[PDB]
Amino acid sequence: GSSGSSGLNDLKESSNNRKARVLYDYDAANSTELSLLADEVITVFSVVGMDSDWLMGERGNQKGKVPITYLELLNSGPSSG
Repeated sequence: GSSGSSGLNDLKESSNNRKARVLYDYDAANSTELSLLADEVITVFSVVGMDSDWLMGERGNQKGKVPITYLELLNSGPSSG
């Protein structure tokens, strides 16, 4: 249980997070942590207080701490066309 909670009725997709590809399938030990798979890119973002070796990953309508050592921040810009 406790897999989400509805608040208000508003549609606004305004967020600026980072994206990285997983190098190996990780297994979260606790709730705070999230499970990661191999060859999968998720939304990573740093949160106040959080650690440097851990980012905020969002997968399966869930959020937790993800090990940067397992994530490879894909540093690549778009292709102006």
